[PDB]
Amino acid sequence: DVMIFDIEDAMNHYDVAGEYSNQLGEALAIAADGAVLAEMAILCNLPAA
Amino acid sequence: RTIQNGKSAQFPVMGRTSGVYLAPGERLSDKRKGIKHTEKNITIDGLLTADVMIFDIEDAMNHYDVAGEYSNQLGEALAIAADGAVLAEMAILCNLPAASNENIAGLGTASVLEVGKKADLNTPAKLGEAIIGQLTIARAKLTSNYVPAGDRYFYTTPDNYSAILAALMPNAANYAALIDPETGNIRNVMGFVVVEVPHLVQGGAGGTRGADGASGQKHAFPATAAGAVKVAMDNVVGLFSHRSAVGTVKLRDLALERDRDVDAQGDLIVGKYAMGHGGLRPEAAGALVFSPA
Amino acid sequence: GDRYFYTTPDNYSAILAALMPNAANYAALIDPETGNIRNVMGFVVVEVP
Amino acid sequence: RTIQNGKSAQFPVMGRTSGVYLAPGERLSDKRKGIKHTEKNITIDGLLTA
Amino acid sequence: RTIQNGKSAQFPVMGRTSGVYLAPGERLSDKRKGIKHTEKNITIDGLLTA
Amino acid sequence: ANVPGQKVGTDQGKGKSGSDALALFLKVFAGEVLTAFTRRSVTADKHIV
Repeated sequence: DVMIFDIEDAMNHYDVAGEYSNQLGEALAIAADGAVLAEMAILCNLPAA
Repeated sequence: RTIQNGKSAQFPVMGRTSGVYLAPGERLSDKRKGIKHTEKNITIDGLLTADVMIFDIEDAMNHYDVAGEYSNQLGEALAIAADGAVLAEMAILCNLPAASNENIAGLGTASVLEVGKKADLNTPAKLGEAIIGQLTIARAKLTSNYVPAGDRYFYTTPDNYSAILAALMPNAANYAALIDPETGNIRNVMGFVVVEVPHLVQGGAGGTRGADGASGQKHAFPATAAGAVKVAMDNVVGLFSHRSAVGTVKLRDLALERDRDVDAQGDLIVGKYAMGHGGLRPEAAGALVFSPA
Repeated sequence: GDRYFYTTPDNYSAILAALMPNAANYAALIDPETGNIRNVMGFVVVEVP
Repeated sequence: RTIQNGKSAQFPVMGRTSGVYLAPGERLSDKRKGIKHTEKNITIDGLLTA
Repeated sequence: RTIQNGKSAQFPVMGRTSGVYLAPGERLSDKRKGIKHTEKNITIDGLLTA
Repeated sequence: ANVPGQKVGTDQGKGKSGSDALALFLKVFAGEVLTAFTRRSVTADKHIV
């Protein structure tokens, strides 16, 4: 999530609402990618029994 | 880029990430943070000019035309200063202080790669091997920082361009690759494009002419290597980068003018422009240097 | 038919340095003008930062 | 090159550059240097016979 | 006055001059002076509600 | 020598230093925003879903 205030949006000289929404759906695709590669190194540390 | 009025310009910068999991019955506003911002600036330099003056009796006592050729040496004397002023800005992104070596902590820094001592590398075929060897380690530093693989360049002098053509000849290599022996050309080397520049360690323009046609210089290439200085004139071998690390701002563009003088019976020709230079991203730059003696 | 190998961009450039005209004796498996590697023993090579 | 009459020939030579910064208030006439010229000469040797 | 974005505004200031006589044969650039400049600033306070 | 003229950028008020010749000009917005480089996933289509 992200939160934007109204007074700070009137003193600014460009638009920010378009790029905040691209870093939100890209941050949720890296965790699912990095959680699969950590299930291949657990299969190698199983106990001897 | 181009502007209309003012004395500077601004470039904004931003970037971060996030992500946690929420239990049923909790509020989103108890585990919230924010993204960070910063900026960069580039300033205008001044006005740059060049001119000649011609009289009317010497233009009649002469047997070949000169007017049309004097205006071709006025437009290329102004395009070489702007070319040596940019190559001196790629060597100052690599001299940043340690405590301020990147824009936002976690985005990446600049790379300085050593080749070896100068005394040992004496043969001109003992140096091209090292130069080629260090272009596969500089290829893996631009990928760890997510730099796109579409526009990469390498700049070097014509003297070190003939030390890579000597390490791929039948007396040093086991099989043929890359070069062309009948013309002297090098193709791409690991995605890079090789460019040779006769004027590499020359800076920008100054304020006064010399006898040959002597004052404060702008954008001077650093001279002597020291504790806080990594790249200098007595170390550099080359520079590599992506086309997003250096920029230019234009206020006015090139133009020519003519005038007629009646009190002295002559003619005048002038040319001028106004520009500014600077560097933007520290994480898309690098250099190759000699190891300390 | 479906086998994969995962490594970092650092150990990926150490295999490119061992198949060069200064270490090898004949050409195989690489492209020197771009920096790519074809299949090796039926595997597929992937670099992950 | 071929000529029709005369005893010599002439080739002109020229070339020069450079530009500087102008602070507001100064004059272009106080920082002016010009482009240079020179020449080369080739003369007829004589008559060669056998 | 009214603006659209920013955190402050600017107002420039200027001076005055005077005239003089010119006899036939004299130059205008030997009797020249200048006018002066300065500036003023105003800033925004914040948001006021009820 | 030099030519007398106007100083539009120098501050010549009362009790104010005038050692800077570019004090009354403004800074402007360039027109480009430097956003971070994108990231991509690699394991999306190489296992059972």
